[PDB]
Amino acid sequence: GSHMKMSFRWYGKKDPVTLEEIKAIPGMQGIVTAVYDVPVGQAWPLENILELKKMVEEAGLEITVIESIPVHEDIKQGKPNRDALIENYKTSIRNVGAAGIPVVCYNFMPVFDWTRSDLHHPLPDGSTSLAFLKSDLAGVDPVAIIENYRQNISEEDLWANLEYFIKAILPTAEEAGVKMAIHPDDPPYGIFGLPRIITGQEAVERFLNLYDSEHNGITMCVGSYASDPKNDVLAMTEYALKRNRINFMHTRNVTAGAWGFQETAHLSQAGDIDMNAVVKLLVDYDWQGSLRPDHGRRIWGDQTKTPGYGLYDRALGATYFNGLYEANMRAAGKTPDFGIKAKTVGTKE
Amino acid sequence: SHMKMSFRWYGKKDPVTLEEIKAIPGMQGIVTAVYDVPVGQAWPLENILELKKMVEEAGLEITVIESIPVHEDIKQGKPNRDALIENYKTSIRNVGAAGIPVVCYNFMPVFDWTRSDLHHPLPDGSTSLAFLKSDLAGVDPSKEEMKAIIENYRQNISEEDLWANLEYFIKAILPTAEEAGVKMAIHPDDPPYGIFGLPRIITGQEAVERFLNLYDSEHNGITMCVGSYASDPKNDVLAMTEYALKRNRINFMHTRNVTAGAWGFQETAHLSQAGDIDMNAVVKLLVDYDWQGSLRPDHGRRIWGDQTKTPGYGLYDRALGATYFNGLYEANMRAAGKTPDFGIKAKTV
Ligand SMILES: [Mn+2]
Repeated sequence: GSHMKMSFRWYGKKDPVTLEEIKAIPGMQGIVTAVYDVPVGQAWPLENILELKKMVEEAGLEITVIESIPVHEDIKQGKPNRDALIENYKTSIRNVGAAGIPVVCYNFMPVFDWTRSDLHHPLPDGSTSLAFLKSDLAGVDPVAIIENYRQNISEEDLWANLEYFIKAILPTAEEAGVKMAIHPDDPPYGIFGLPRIITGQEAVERFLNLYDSEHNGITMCVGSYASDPKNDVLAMTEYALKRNRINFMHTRNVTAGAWGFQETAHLSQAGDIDMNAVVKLLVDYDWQGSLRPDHGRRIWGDQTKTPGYGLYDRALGATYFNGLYEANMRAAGKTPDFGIKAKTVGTKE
Repeated sequence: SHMKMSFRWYGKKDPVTLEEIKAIPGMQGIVTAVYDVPVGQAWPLENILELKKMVEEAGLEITVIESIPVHEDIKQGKPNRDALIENYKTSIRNVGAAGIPVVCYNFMPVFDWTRSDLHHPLPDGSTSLAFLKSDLAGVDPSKEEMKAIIENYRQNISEEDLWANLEYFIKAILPTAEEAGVKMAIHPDDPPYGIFGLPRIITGQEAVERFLNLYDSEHNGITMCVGSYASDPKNDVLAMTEYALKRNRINFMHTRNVTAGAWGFQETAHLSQAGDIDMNAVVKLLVDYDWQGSLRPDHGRRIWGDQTKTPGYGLYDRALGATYFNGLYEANMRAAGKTPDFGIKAKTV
């Protein structure tokens, strides 16, 4: 039966936003984080991981998702030395299972993790936000790897590069008891001459099939998939739930059509995603995992640099999912839990 | 069946600005008062228009007026009351004379509310307002004038007197309010039971009916503050809310959360499982009855190093309140078949 742990992203010691503050978000249970002192491709030690955990748990919370044991471009590129990098991935996996963290979250997106044309695009209310202006700048080389991809490696070269990968790590993932969750490409389509393959329903279906197991699931990031209208998140989310292969939810809204795309407040009505439908769906399928609001607007004096990762609107995101998850739970004769063990401290009757 | 999510604003001197109040997803209405005519004297249109103007330019409207204060002398049924009830008559005239459809007021001797502690700690390390009975047991509440206003109430005004003093006031001002199109909504007493041997009468289901009945008319309404009434365990807010809804008698909604006991009470996060009120059931009611007027999340906790010193009127947890209600509303409207709505014209500029 259902079990959704409201979660927040936290970059660790050097985060603008603190655990004190994250904890104050009504219903917050999971911290979604990573090790940041180990170079990409290089293998996370247990101590790095337990350091983060000790901090997070003292704050009165738990790490429920490692967001991103990063994939070395060499691996993505399909270069001969991959196995070396892959064996390191296997260690990091083994190490996270060792810390008791249920899920690992990763992308297979070549040289770029995300693309945004404007980082302060105005919205109909004064708040800024990020957008992808299909017009602006677009159609210019970003000023060796890129040319490699552009020239040689096809999408199906990437499909085989990727299957090699997940075929290498999955048994390790299984023994650690860690659920992999592949993060869609963002935007979910070819740019810059680079290829993207994790982009829609057909790909989620081919990907899961790469290695048929729950240890091999997706991170349903509705705002990424829906950054291309060619995509319908609802049937995608459902297909994926019907199949038991969502291991992580992100839940940011986005407005889109043929013109490009722009991130908006989480509220279904502010963008093109019916967020109620999304969580109603998480409800009826007794989904068990974690959800993060993910990405916000710049509202108020918001001084967090690091892009959509300011506290305020992301917090205003979780409490909206609080209302959505709770109302839908009740509607179905289901009793919602938010992990509150005490209303008060020291008073009581 | 359209509920206009609103938010209280204190005029030009508020550290919370409308730029900020505007940025909360779905926020439409503002809730405000005039703060320069001393109390029982008349409210000049010059003073109200210039607040609407300040509001209407920021994208928001004035949806409801949080308090033209009834003067003590009116409440005490003193002889000089008619002069004061006069000014109050016009106050009602000027407000209708400026589009704003709801005036909210109270009938609570001596105090507008009483707490014992404005930084009581909660389990998540944040602080919130509490009223601890056992901590106000010791206390004995102009400064030398209040003394004998209390004495007057204590000794010479019984509940039934105060009921009669309210009766007068009501049939005095109620025609005026039907003549200006303004709807009166009375706040529950907070706490909803006597303290310091001072009477309170707007305290529960009984009071509601009797009050409603002084003037069986849709302009004679309550502000249904679930939190105020839920501060007494003896009360069933879900029943009281429904009761008042069948009579078309809700002219405003406050949706603050408390946890109560024989011990007193404390304000909590708006979220249900954090307090004692099932907000979902509340808004479900509001929905199931096609209610119309504005809802105001109330009293937020004190989180994220907020410094604003007014009661529970920082921006943050009040804002986290509102978008929790967005989610609770939306999810309920769809669970019915109705379609929700927020301030929302353009997704993008
Ligand atoms: Mn209130």
